[PDB]
Amino acid sequence: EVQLVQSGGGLVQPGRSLRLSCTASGFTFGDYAMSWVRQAPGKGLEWVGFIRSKAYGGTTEYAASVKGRFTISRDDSKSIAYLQMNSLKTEDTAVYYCTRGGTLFDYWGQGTLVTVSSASTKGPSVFPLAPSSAALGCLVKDYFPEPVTVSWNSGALTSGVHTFPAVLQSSGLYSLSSVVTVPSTYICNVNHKPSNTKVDKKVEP
Amino acid sequence: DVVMTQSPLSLPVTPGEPASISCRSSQSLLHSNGYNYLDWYLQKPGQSPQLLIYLGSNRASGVPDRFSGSGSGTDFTLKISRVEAEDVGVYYCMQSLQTPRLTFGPGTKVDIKRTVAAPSVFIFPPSDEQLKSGTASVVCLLNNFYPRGAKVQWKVQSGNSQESVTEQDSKDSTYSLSSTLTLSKADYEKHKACEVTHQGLSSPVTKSF
Amino acid sequence: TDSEKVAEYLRRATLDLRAARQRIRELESDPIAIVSMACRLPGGVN
Amino acid sequence: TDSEKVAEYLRRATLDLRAARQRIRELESDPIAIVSMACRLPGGVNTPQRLWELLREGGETLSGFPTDRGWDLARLHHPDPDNPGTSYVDKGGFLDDAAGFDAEFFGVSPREAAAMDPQQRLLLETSWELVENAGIDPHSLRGTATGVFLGVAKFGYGEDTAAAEDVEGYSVTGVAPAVASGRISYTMGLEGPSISVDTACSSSLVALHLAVESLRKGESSMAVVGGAAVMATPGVFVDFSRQRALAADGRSKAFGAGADGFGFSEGVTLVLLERLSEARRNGHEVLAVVRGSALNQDGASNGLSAPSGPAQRRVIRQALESCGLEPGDVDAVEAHGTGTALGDPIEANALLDTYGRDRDADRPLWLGSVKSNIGHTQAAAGVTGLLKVVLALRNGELPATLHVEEPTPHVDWSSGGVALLAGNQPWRRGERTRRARVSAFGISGTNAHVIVEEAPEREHRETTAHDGRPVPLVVSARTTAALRAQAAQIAELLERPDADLAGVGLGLATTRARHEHRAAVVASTREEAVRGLREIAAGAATADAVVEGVTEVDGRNVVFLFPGQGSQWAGMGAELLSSSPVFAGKIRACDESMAPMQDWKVSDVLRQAPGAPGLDRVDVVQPVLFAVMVSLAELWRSYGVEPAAVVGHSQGEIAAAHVAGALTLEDAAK
Amino acid sequence: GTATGVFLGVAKFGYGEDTAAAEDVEGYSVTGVAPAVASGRISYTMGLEGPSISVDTACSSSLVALHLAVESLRKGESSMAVVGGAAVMATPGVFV
Repeated sequence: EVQLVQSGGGLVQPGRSLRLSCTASGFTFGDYAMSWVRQAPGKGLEWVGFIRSKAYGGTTEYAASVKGRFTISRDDSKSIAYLQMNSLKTEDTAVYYCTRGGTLFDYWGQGTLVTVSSASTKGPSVFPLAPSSAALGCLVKDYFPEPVTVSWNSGALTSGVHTFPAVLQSSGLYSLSSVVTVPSTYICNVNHKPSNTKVDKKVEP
Repeated sequence: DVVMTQSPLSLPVTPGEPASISCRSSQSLLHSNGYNYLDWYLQKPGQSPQLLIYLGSNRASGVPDRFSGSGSGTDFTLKISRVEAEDVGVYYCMQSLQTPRLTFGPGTKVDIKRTVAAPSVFIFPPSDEQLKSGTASVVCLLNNFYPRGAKVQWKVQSGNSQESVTEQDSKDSTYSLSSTLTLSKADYEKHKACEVTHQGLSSPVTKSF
Repeated sequence: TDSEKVAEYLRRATLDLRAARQRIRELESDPIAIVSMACRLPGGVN
Repeated sequence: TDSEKVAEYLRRATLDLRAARQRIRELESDPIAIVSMACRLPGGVNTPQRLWELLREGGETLSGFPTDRGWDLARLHHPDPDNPGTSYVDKGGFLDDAAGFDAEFFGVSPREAAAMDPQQRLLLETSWELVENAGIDPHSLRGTATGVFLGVAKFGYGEDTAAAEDVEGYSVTGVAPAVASGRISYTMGLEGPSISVDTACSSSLVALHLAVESLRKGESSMAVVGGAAVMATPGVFVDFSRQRALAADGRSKAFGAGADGFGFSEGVTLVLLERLSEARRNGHEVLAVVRGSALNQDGASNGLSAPSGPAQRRVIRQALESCGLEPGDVDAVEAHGTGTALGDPIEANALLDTYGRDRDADRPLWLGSVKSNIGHTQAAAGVTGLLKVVLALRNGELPATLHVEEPTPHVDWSSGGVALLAGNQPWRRGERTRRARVSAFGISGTNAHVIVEEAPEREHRETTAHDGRPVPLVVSARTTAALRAQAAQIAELLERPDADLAGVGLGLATTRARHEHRAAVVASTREEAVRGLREIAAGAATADAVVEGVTEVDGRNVVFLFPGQGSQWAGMGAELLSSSPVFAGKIRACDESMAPMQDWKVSDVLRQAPGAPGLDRVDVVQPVLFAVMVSLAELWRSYGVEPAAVVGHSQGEIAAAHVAGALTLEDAAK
Repeated sequence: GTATGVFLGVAKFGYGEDTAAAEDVEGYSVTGVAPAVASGRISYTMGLEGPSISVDTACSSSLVALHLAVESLRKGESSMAVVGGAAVMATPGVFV
């Protein structure tokens, strides 16, 4: 159907500003109200605010936790919706969707994932995992930012591998594990691209 | 003020059955001009949500025919005719009697139903070179289990157990569990035990190092 | 504002109603284009 | 607020989006009800009930070659499949009466009737019986948009001899295959499209699909769908004797270990189709409902006349998807098993790859074929399967299949998803709808599959309702011999202790046409009607209740004559005030209007109760006669006798002015 | 393999039916003169996968086939339609 195009994600420092941008193609932007929904891991959808279309005023409404911290603007001549954020906090690393309509959330955009971070970039530290219980793997710890790629036998062994999402701990750095299963030489190759490092660590079977 | 609405949290249904979801509100939820003040929603895992039902009576354009909706008063039903492969995701029930609302709804998670499965447990202690580095880390991996419900506890702890649960599959719904327990050298020297309780098992299995 | 709620539902009825009526027109009154023609006729006309 | 210009438009947008998706469903997926069916089949079978009886016996319709068709049976048969011009088969199913026709009934001269392909005449007779079987007066279809879709091909009639001198050209429209439906539409008066298709023995289902398309679009009201195949030359037998495609014994062994050829037969079959909503709006009878249909082509194969598997699977899936169903809402499937050593395994394997695939285990799917009972019809096979399905649904049983004592070893039968019918299986109605399907795979390539279902829940237990009041039975026919034939038929119908007299009278009065020669019997009891019909069929009319005659003009101009005074008698209509309400009501209204001006009641004088004057004084005789005549005129008009003029002799002009409306009852009493 | 329909108007005029049939065991003298093979043969030699119908309407067959093709295309069971007719004499009988 109609297309909502969204942009404005990236890396942020806790306590500064950032503005999104959402354009609309296929329908008249000057007749619909616009709502904003944030999505962060460990929680569901959350309405954060909405703005009214013209011929009905220009009143804007926000949530309790963001009233006085965020603002929403629009331009119907060039037909964009803007979300401007001041004094961002580290718990708002999220993907933002723009929804057509104030109450009937009829349409949802593709969204952009924007994150506020206090830690700098860092190379990973891959440690072997010796079985002391068949399965064997390696742990990628204390790296920044996403993503990282893990391979076994330079892309030869692809069966039985169980990579895991990098859950953010309480510190601010990422850590995941990659474990394969083999009944009973064995190395895992971890590539961190934005820091340009490639480690090949052998794991004891 | 805002009428409370709810729904069952999870309901794995095998394809080929007339599945159903309910939305039991606290107070009457109806529309004078329309029929009912209710709107059903859907979101597949990994993309933008979508609208399914509005007034709880209409069927949205672009969504398949097997979807429908009925009910009144405080009880509503989202009567699905058949279940297919791409039906997995999360369902939401929203009310529009007064705005802005605050009972957004946790949502019902729908996936593929399979028989009970038991996890294989593997406890991996830190490596010797990792011990030389100066930071310890054990992992308690659970493999090939279904459904969810296995919560791990360290009895050797609290507030530092990050779980990396495998994503919702679409072939046989076979999850794998992993935990990240970080330790220091002075912290490892004194902790030198992951316990699992699952309905696939019968007793809480404890693995030590 | 009871205009806003009852108007936004009438713009999601103007959409679906157009889609349904337009599908009806496709069902019953779709024009059929002619692509090519061939003939063998008397008098050497082929 | 709502402004009732934005919230009042909402109520008329959300109630149009609903007459649109629903209108869409009406456009594409409207089920088509079946109203009635007729058939001429070999072996003396000329009624669907005899067909069902023959099917439950597991009988045979295999006979010898006809002798009265002019064939040369001593220079034709040869036990060797060589020496062309000869045939090595001596069996085959044939009609018992293929050269019979009622020329004078349809208005056809003897020479034109002698110049017809017998297929057209049999189609005419079968169409007339089909129309009369639905409880529909055949003269009420004149001018209505009813389609005629047929499957018929030429077999060779009178084309070997020199054409006779008919200047009017009776030898082209008789043997042409495009007149088989136009002649029906001309002699019956239908006003709808008429098409005679060719699909190489899948013509009947193609015509059915076209009829479903036409009915769903909305350009037709009813459809007469069928096929015909009546041989006139033995050529087919000779030709297929050269290819060694015919069975040695002439029996079609469907899905049996030993099938070595097919066997042909003759037959004409027709069905009547109508939309279900219009079928139950008008109050017709519903036998089954066609849900969906699918057509395709065999395509590029290893031969022009060779079957293929993926085409059959694809057409099966198209037939399943076009109506919104899935493989598994099935009780039995009608297959096209002709006894083909090569096509039977292919069709069976196609059936186990969709229907017996991963199927429920507490029954297999029943597989049967009708060609093992009557043989190959080669033009009306699909509609014959449709009749078999309709009979099984109506009578609640699945007939068995012959020559399946053990199955052929080329079909993988161990899956358990498809099992052959080796006996009569109960098919009573229960929690689940009972559906089944017919499959016709033509030789030119076009393959078809149709899905039949049961008729919705309905009540028909109201036929048995009789009163002690007199019943008129009226019969009519084009000839006197037909008049006694129909009279004998009705007399032998009224013999059994469960034949309702009122129902028979209503059916004769409403569901039958009116012809030139007419007769009528008014009977109060049952043996009286029996005796009246006895006399009518006996060729005489001597009793009191029998009145018969002949008419040549189909409608009259009624003139009411009111005589003067001098035709009275004590006790006029003494019971009519008790048996007929219109007479009493008119008398009674006249009585109130006459009450202020006399002290006596008209009904009191009519009924001879004590305390009323006699009928010897003129001042009481005249008003009584006035009331009796006006009540009788109103009673006459209550039965559909609309007058055009009124005449009065001496004092009946007052009543004539009353009936004509030139006066009222008021000044009339005055 | 594509779903293309073949709708035709054709009738028999008499070919080789006055002489005695030759000995072709494979049966080449039935599918050649039959009016139901005029479209099946096209669908077989060209590979089309759609419905093939050869109607009879007594010189209005071409427009009837065109109407059926329009119906089929609008419903959606076919992609393309080859609609036409043929009339080639072999005996002077019509003139006589």
